[PDB]
Amino acid sequence: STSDEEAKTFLEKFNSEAEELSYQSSLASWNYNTNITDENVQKMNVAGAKWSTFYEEQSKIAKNYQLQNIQNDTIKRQLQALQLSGSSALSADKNQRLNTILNTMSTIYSTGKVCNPQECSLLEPGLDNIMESSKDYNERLWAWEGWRSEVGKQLRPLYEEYVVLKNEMARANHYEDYGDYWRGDYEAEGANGYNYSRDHLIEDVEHIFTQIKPLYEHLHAYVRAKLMDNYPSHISPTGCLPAHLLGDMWGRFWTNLYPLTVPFRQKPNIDVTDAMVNQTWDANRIFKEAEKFFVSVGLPKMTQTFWENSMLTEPGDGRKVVCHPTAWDLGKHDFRIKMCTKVTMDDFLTAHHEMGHIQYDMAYAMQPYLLRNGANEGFHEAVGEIMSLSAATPKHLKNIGLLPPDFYEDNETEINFLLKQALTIVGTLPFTYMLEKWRWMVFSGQIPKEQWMKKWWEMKREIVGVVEPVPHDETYCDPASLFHVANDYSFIRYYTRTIYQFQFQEALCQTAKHEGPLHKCDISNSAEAGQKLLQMLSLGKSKPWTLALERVVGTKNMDVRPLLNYFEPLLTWLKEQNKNSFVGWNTDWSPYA
Amino acid sequence: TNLCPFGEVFNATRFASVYAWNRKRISNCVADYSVLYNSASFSTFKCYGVSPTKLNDLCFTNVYADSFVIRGDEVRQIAPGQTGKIADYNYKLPDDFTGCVIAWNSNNLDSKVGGNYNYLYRLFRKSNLKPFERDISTEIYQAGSTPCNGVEGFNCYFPLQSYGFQPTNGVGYQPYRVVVLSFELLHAPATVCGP
Ligand SMILES: *[C@@H]1O[C@H](CO)[C@@H](O)[C@H](O)[C@H]1NC(C)=O
Ligand SMILES: *[C@@H]1O[C@H](CO)[C@@H](O)[C@H](O)[C@H]1NC(C)=O
Ligand SMILES: [Zn+2]
Repeated sequence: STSDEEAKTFLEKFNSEAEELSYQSSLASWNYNTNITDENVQKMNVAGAKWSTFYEEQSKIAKNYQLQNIQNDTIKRQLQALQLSGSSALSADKNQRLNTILNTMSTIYSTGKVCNPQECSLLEPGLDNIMESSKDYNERLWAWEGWRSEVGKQLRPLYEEYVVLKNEMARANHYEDYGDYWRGDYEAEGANGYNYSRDHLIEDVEHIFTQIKPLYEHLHAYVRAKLMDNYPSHISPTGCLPAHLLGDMWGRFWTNLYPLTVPFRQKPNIDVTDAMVNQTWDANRIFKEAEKFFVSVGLPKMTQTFWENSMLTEPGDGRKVVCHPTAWDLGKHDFRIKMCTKVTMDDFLTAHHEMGHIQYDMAYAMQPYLLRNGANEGFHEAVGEIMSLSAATPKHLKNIGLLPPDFYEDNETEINFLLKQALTIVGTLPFTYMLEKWRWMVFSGQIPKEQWMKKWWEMKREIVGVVEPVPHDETYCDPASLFHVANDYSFIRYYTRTIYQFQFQEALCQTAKHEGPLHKCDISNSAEAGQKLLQMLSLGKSKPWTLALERVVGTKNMDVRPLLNYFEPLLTWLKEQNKNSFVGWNTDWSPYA
Repeated sequence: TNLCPFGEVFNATRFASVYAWNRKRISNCVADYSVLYNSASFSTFKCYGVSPTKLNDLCFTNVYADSFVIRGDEVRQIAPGQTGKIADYNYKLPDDFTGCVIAWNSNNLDSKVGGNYNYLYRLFRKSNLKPFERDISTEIYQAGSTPCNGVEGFNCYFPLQSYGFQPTNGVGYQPYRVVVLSFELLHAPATVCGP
């Protein structure tokens, strides 16, 4: 009875029971998300509870198979994921306190209101609508400081205790702290030179930031000059951007600054929604077009049970539904897409995005249950986003008859498009890096409690080039005012998945022998590109993510140079546009100073 | 003109579990095999040793009808020279098999909302089955070195596992009803001709 065979026998018993309990949990959850009734909440809770109860019990049996003694790395990975106790390593009382803490912060976030000089706005949609659309300095300031002084202040004492119990949980799971526990998602232990330590993620993420800083500084300088036009009495040409003028409640994306920053305001964006309606497209036509695109690159078509079981429109009966687009991998070769699709270019691109998740789910469906996931937390969205990249290009829209055969995209709308992309993609990278770096150092104890707000805004000025419009002491908890922080979600997933998606695109575009700028690339009708991609998709998480990445792009390394190549036409445009502007920022200046 | 009772095997309300597969001996009757091999209701009709069109022009001593239920991706295991959980531990065909293997999707009968769990299969066994061997024991499987003493526990497993058949499953996980027909030829009466 060798160690490999005992644990494989255990995994065989686990897999045969997990597939049923996980399916019943997914099916009940599906029946709620597509039929919102009080009856189906309880079924979803009971089905979810018996699946959670089962996994907890199997996780404790699984810990008796020491990883060191297993020769089989495929077996070793399965036991590893199953052995990860998480919050179950805490005492039952301490896990219940943390659950109460996490449920109170989440409740405070979604019920928080801000009352002006009785009528109060929630975040959704009141305070949001102001932060994404208002061009008035003082109205955005009232919403920005109001959200952080009413909601964030409530979260300050709860988040302090949230850190204690999370670090205690991670220490019980034999990690440095909660931050080092999160970085374990990128830990590869495999063959020679595919190794990836949790501490190496810190150096990669920091190194990638230094390579990005020049492009970000030029986008930052261009946005600063354009904001100086609209807020002439509040903006400094060499200072950080006021945190409340960035296009949303936190400045995560700069997308909503496009009306203030569009390089050529008379050039409209290419919107093919009218062409879709003019041709009597409906939601079945949309997902049929998405299916043909994946078949064009050599990926399989949808199963018949996909078309029967999916919810591709908002139901025409009276049942209430969650309309947020999701791709469901329920198990047992049951793949579905839940989507309240409308006949628009936006939902046309979303259909390719969600079906990209489906292709990924179908590819690794023959893997053992515990290995059916992305290589790491950033692979699934990276794969889904490159499909909408190809489908959104005018070349592809012309080839499916949605753009006129005459159509020629001029340079101005090409620059308009790249600028719009950079507000979302490039603008969010320093924000994402600095946020998770602050959480990593708060969990590690490098940032003491009495300097949380001091360090948060010292790193905002330093890394993001963003300054607070109002001085905040330690009664505030400003990061907690973001959904992902208040709801206990790791954030570096948005950093890495952005790096991955442009490595994938550049690799697949070279395989398709595309010629021209990378942003005009359409991988349609290239079977070798989809075949190259599938060699990674079918791996699941059965191999080190570095090896899975190398099977597509040829490199074991998370590389940002592909993203820089994608935005090189814009960087060339920005350096000329910023010729009379200051590139960089000083961390000293404050709008309140 | 005693007709062979194939409707009893093919149209039975219930089907047996694969680990306890059923066997019906067909003898002393006339079989019209064209009734079966000319039917489009069978997704699998694979013969070994014999040719379908020649079955009516043939005689055998006995004919055995084995029947059970497995999921779709396991029908390929019901064939000579296959490996897998079903072929090794539940139902094994000999390499020199003489007969036909018939299967058809039964999602409409054997699947149920919430899940049908009557059909079972043998998950563990110390050794492979010899051809046409039937194992219906329920002894606790000892996966380690400490004896189980008939107690489920660490490295000690109950050897049978249930299928879960929901009607929304993919085709590979849907239930399929299988009928294996064995044609035996001894130096003997040869009572089943069947024009
Ligand atoms: C929605 O759920 C109710 C029970 O909560 C059920 O009776 C009804 O049939 C469901 N409707 C649909 C269209 O599935
Ligand atoms: C690991 O186990 C699986 C299943 O037993 C097998 O397919 C694979 O070849 C094994 N790998 C090694 C290196 O033993
Ligand atoms: Zn997605």
